[PDB]
Amino acid sequence: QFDFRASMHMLTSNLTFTVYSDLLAFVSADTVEPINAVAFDNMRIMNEL
Amino acid sequence: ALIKTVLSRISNKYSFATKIIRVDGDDNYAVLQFNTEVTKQMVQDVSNDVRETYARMNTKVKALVSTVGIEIAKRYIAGGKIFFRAGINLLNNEKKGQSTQWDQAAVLYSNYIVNRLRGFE
Repeated sequence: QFDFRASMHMLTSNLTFTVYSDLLAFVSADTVEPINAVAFDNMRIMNEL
Repeated sequence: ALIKTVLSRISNKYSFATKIIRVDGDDNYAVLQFNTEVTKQMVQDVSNDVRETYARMNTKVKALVSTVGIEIAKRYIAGGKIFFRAGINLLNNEKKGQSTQWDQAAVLYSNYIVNRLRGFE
C-alpha cells in the first residue's frame, strides 16, 4: 500500500554552488628571461659566451 | 617603426611579449606572447585595438589576428603547412616584354613548371 505520510522525505542539498573544470585556466604563468634560467644547482642552465 | 608604435600603444590594455616582428614587403606580421592561453575575446580585443591604434595615425588597416596561420602576398601558412599561390598567367602577360617569341616560349614553360610545383597543373 502507498501511504502518503510514510513516503514523504525531506531531501537535503546545497542551495547553490558553481562547479569548475579547468583549474589552471585561472593561473597566468610566465617565464624569467632564458639567459637567467637556473638549474637544480642554482646556476644558469647555459653559461657559454 | 609604425608597428613598434602601434604595439607600444596596444600594450596599454594587455600584457604580452613581442616575440618577432617581420616587415615583408606588402605584409607585416608580429607574434605576441601572453601569460595566459589565448581566448576568443583576447584575439578580438587585440585585433580591434590594433585597428583603432593604426587609425589614430590615420592609417587604414585590416588587422588580422590568428593563432595558427597567416596569409601574406608571397605565401600563406595553414595548419602548419606552407602554400604558395600558383597564379602565374600563361596566355596573358602584365606588359609587353622585350624578348623574342622563342624566349617567351621558354618563359611559358618555366611559368608552367612553377605553377605545377605550386599545385596548378
